[PDB]
Amino acid sequence: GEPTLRRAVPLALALISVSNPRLNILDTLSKFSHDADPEVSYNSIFAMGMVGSGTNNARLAAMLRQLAQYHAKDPNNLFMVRLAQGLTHLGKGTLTLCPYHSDRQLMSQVAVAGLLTVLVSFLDVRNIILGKSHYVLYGLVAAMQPRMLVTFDEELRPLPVSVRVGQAVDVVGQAGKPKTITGFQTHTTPVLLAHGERAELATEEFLP
Amino acid sequence: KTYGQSTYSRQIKQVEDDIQQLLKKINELTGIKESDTGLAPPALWDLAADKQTLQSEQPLQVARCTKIINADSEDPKYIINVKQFAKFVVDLSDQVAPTDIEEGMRVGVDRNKYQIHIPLPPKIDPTVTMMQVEEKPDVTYSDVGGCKEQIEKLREVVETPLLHPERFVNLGIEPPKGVLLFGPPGTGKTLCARAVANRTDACFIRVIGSELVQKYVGEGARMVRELFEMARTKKACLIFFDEIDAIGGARFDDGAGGDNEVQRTMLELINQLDGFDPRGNIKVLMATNRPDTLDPALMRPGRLDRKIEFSLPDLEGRTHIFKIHARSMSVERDIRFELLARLCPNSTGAEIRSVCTEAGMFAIRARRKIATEKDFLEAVNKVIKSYAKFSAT
Amino acid sequence: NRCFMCRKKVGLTGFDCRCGNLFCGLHRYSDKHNCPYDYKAEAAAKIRKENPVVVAEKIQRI
Ligand SMILES: Nc1ncnc2c1ncn2[C@@H]1O[C@H](COP(=O)(O)OP(=O)(O)OP(=O)(O)O)[C@@H](O)[C@H]1O
Ligand SMILES: [Mg+2]
Repeated sequence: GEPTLRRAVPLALALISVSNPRLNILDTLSKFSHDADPEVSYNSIFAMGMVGSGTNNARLAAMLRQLAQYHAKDPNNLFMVRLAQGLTHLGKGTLTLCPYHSDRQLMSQVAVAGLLTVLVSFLDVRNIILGKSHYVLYGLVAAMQPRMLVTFDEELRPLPVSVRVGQAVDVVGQAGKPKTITGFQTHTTPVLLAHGERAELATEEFLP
Repeated sequence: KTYGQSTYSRQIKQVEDDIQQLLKKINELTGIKESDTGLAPPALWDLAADKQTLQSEQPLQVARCTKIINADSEDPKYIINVKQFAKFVVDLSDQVAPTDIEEGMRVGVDRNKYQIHIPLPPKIDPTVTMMQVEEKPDVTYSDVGGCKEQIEKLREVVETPLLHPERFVNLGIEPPKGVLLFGPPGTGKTLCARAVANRTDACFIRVIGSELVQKYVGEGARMVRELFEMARTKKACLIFFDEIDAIGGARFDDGAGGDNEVQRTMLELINQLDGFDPRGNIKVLMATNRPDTLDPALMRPGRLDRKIEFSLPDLEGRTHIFKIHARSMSVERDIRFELLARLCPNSTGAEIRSVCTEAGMFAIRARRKIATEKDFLEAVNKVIKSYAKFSAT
Repeated sequence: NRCFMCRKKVGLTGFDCRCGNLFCGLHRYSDKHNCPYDYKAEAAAKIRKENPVVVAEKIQRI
């Protein structure tokens, strides 16, 4: 979720255009709540629930509006079916996610046949975050430093991997979509050095 | 004329360019209504121009803003002025709770019946809104190598009590909220400021020392009021001053007709700094080049507690700054910098960066990819002689 | 009006120590009357109330 589509979609969503089988734009209501779990979009979903209380009848949408309202804020984390891992490669995410969106054409496939898929259609979400130590005892809390996704491909040799160096954590935190955090102090990230949320932390004093 | 630097040189260039222009020609071909004196493009407000603007029309009235004075007993019975219109005894609408309507508050009230509708955020003027940085530059502590004692002393003050308010309780002490930096220019104070602001984790507030002197009396103080107000509001916020010499350096009175207004303002910074109900959770970082001509009232501890200075690197600070300003650049694998710093007995980190960037200018003018190591040799030579027979030196 | 560490009558030049007792100018100091109060604990408690536990922006909401 970003402001571009996050605003452009409700430009066709708040205006439902209910002359159609309006539960298509209401279907899009649901999976427009598909963004990075929690966000300031509760203003949007909440307001569209207020205007959607009477209008956009609850006879067919009362499950839908709060359905999308609650999807972001389910355990407050754990959305990974993006067919992306590490930085950009692939990984299932389609057998389980896709049949929902194919199952969402318009109507009474939300009535009888739909309730089997629509609830537990996609469940291939692999947690969320990477703040973890896993030094064999698993006691470490090594100093991390959350930032923005690494935007760098080739500029020079002394080139900064991320920009949002402000935040600094040590333990279980927030992965987020554009994040490629590294850390510092060289407490020794020798295991993989390519991220992945269960690093082993082979410890060593490499001239700190 | 020219040559093909990389194989299909124009073959990617014009191919990119003509489709870039075709992006425009698509837009003007389809028809785009541009330059309608401050509106939005119709592609996105056509499906927003509907009654889901009347939802902003009728549900939300004009909501004229006003200011609260006081309340009464057993009931709101609020006394309010508008701004210059008139003062009324009005009451809140039923949409509000009679708790967060405390006095001195900017509140939105109906235009028709004059009933309070909304509590508002208080007023804050742009002149100080703009000095709040609202952003953290990327300045890592490692970039300020060569001042290990200083960065440690500052670390003990602006960092350790905040991120670890545990030791000071387990021993029962209070941190020295007042830090002053000084020393020769071009040395690592600004850098320290930006780096501390990097990991500030706090409402860091810049202050430019000359911004306070003004044309009218007391208005600069009125700034200071809003400063310590936004400070006390924003819990755990930092303040930086810079070249505070303009404020209150002396109390020149032999012929008492010189500078007085910024003396009064300096007094306001005195009171609102310490005295009568201290501030709480605030930290003050200053820095000047001539910390010698200042009013001793600021020199009193409690306000200006620590006096950290940045010196001139003897031989090795210049080496490490060669490692700082020479690292973020392209050079051959044949580096060596002790030979360099042994050649510059007296030079600052700023001059170090001047030699590092001046190193690139040779290959830059000599049509080269990178600053070769030997080219960096030539750079230090021209800066050894340049700094040897320098204009001012 | 009198002190407790030496019974020397004073009047208006007496003192009101935290321990509820009046002293003369010689005995006003807590080390001249063995004050039985935990100044250190009221320590660890005032600094804890005035010290704002800063929070690095992390693990906020949902
Ligand atoms: N030890 C150092 N390491 C890296 N860079 C340095 C060092 N010393 C000086 N510099 C460079 O020289 C410049 C001058 O440093 P700085 O701005 O901290 O001095 P200043 O005291 O703020 O200047 P002035 O006294 O003129 O206000 C900086 O921009 C910095 O990049
Ligand atoms: Mg400076």
